[PDB]
Amino acid sequence: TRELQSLAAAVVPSAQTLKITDFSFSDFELSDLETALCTIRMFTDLNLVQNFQMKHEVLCRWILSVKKNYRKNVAYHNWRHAFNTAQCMFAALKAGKIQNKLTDLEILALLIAALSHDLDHRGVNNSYIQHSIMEHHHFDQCLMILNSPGNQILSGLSIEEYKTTLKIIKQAILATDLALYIKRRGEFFELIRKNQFNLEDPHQKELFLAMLMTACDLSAITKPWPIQQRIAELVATEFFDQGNKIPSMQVGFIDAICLQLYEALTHVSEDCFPLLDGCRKNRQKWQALAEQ
Ligand SMILES: O=C(O)c1ccc2c(=O)[nH]c(Cc3cccc(Cl)c3)nc2c1
Ligand SMILES: [Mg+2]
Ligand SMILES: [Zn+2]
Repeated sequence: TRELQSLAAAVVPSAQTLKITDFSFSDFELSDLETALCTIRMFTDLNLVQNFQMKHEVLCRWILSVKKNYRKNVAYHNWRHAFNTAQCMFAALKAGKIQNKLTDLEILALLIAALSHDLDHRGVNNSYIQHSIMEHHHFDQCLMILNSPGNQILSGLSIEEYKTTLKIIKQAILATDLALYIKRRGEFFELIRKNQFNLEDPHQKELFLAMLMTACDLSAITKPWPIQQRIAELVATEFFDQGNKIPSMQVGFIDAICLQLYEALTHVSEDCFPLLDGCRKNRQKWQALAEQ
């Protein structure tokens, strides 16, 4: 309650002051409270606070409830990963101009899902406690926080808007299962290759939202080299130490997963090229170290 008091009373700096529009944004030098203020700015500059009548102390409490339900003792899948995932979603909407292709309810759901897509994660090698089981658990935690007293940032929505938002949130979180991405990316690419891609189709739009969440989920692979080098160390720490081969594994992950995804994202909106460009540069540096 003492952390909510300093957060709710603080001033929220501009988006340019917080550097949350750059695709190269990094959270390393930031406090936990500074990331919470950046998250408020993302809700603010997307007009989500205005268009849905969010009261300030409820958004502060919800943002705080979300970051506490991430586990500090997990190297990568923690609050900083969720905060960075939502930041790239903000950058892809603003700097990538994707914001105009979507509705307010879709933007509202994408930001909430990005912050919540990995809630209560305990590490990739600590999944024994238990068709995307983890993603279903992540949404259960997201819905529980959304319904917690004092944290209902969606109270200003009609019952019609509330369920449309809830179903987009659930599909966006489930899309972060790479298994689902692998089974659906083939369709996504095959319509890009024919210029048949049409976002007015509801099946098309849901597929694009699914690929967009994967793009920001793995957006650490697109960061500048000193940043990606450190994040890859965090990933390797969680997959090894339960809390060195890395260059080879980053190149394979870039070849099999990320390259085509960011290639397809730039075809949809050319201004998200810095994501594809940054991922190519990281593949170049990881490959050079793979050759010793
Ligand atoms: O879970 C995520 O959201 C995520 C985000 C980024 C990456 C990434 O950059 N690489 C790899 C490959 C991988 C697997 C195991 C160990 C090592 Cl070192 C590398 N997996 C990632 C997974
Ligand atoms: Mg996940
Ligand atoms: Zn994730």
